[PDB]
Amino acid sequence: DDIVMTQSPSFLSASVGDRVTITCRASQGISSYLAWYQQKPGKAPKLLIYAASTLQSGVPSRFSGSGSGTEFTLTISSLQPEDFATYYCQQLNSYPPYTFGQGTKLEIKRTVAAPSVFIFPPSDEQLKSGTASVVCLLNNFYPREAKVQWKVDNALQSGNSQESVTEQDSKDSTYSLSSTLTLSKADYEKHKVYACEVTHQGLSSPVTKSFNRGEC
Amino acid sequence: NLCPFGEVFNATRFASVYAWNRKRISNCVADYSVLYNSASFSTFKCYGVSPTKLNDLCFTNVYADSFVIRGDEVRQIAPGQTGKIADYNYKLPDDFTGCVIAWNSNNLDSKVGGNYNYLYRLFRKSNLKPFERDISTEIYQAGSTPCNGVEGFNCYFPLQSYGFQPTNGVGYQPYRVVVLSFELLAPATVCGPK
Amino acid sequence: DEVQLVESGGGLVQPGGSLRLSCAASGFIVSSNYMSWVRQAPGKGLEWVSVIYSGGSTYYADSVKGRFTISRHNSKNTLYLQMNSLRAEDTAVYYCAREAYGMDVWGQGTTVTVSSASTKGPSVFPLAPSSKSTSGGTAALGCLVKDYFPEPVTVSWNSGALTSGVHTFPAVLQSSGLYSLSSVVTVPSSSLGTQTYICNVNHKPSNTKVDKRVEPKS
Ligand SMILES: *[C@@H]1O[C@H](CO)[C@@H](O)[C@H](O)[C@H]1NC(C)=O
Repeated sequence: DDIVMTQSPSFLSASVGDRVTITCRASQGISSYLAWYQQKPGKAPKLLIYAASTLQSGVPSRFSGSGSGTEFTLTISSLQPEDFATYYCQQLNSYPPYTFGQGTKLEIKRTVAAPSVFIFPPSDEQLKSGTASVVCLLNNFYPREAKVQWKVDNALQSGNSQESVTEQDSKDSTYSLSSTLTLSKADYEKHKVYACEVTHQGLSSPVTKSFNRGEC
Repeated sequence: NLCPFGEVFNATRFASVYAWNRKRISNCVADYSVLYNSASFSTFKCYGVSPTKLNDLCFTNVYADSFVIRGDEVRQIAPGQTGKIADYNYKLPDDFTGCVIAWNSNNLDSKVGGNYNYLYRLFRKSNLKPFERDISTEIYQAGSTPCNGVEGFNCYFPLQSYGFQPTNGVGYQPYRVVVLSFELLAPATVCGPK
Repeated sequence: DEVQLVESGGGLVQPGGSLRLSCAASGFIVSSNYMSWVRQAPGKGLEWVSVIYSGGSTYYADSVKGRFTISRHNSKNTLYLQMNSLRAEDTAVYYCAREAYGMDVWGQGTTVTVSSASTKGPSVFPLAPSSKSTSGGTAALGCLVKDYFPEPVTVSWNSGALTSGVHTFPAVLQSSGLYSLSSVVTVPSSSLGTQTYICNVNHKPSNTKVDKRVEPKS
């Protein structure tokens, strides 16, 4: 059976100055056959560590690798602003070759902030086209974990929405999220109450924003 | 006068694959069925000749090559294979007539904290010819600048250690390998019983 | 010479089509090194694709076997990836890299998009601000930029004069094969009657530019 590289956690928040640890677990023993990479959005990965613990030339000494066998760790001893990025481990001389971990995204910690929630009906112009897109906006929240539940006449919708999340805001470190529920015009006109219910650590109870088709 | 296979199979120390050992076997009687019937071998593959029916043959010389590699690489010890071992360490010819024998040696060749005595050649400009043995330790020049014996950027020590540890997965564990090559040119020197 | 890998050849291809990527190297000798292609689909991790050894052996990820061929030209010090029978899931940024002790030198990446869709400019619909100032004082409005191909679109507000409070979201790929994106801004509710809000959408692949005024309804 192929060796699997599992990285944890998938998302990690920390503060400048913190000591940070990222873990990579191999499904079987692989000795010190491991490399670590850093990657920032829109840029190529950069090699940090090889042979599990050897620091790559030119990489700052606050990065260190450790481990042997099945558990490997990348440690940043005192985090710097330029260190927020995604990190990947890579199994060396593996069969199949060059297996990567799925990555750990290191983000900026801040205090919890509840989203402001907004719902948008489809425009009359779009409805003329035969399709209805309903949009739910979750604005300026933290942390990134949030759940949007679409409801149509109180039936929970699954399979007809897509969502997208911004990167952390450069000034306040929050996220925003937009979810789109897509229905045909004929389907949209078969129901009255359109609602998005948001659950988030910053809300003591889920928040629902709704409208009735036809401003009703 | 029986052939000294015990010297090869039961040797206390085995070679690194880049520096693979060759033993010439001649002027003796070989009973190959004792090897094929052993249950101790995880690989016993013959080429040109059949595994059984081996004791009815005669040859001018038998060679026994031996070395350690990891389990994931034993498949490279066969005609027509590619990889770091077949390309840069130990190469069988396409027309190989012989047998490849291998067995797990984790209990002998792994060590807690890693056994780093076993090496393989990682950098080489061209593939080995069949039965070629390269023992050079010259720094490998990966760019246009000469290395002048100093490791660094584009300047790599050509051998790498396996670093076998007993907790390795089976594909990373050491395997001892014996390659028997059957040569006939001259009177036959190595024959089966009777 | 400076150490660098410079890739080229990415573009848009239909499913079943072919494309050749190139990777011109400086500061080391391609034919003396382990050279690899590694790709990254949108929003996903790294995936190794193919390698060529100095001695000439080549290997391929199971997901591209039989379709991709890696090669090199020694005199041009250039690595290549020939991609045949392309599929939508081959859509990714493709990087070349040199492996010594880990992959220490990487190219800048070249983008490959595999899709049946044809070039199409977006329809731009308003996300109109609600008729009720729901207790905060902040109102949200926006533009939905729907059904375009290929990426990217750019959105500004009021010709770039409005930047505070704007969020333009990553596009999603719909099952139709077309992209859709939303851009929102939050403003004081007292501004809805005094300030005009226009989203300026530019889609250079179709030479389409749309300005949509977004106002409260009825
Ligand atoms: C190696 O030693 C074992 C144990 O004495 C013996 O049974 C076996 O035949 C030996 N192998 C060879 C090739 O002589």
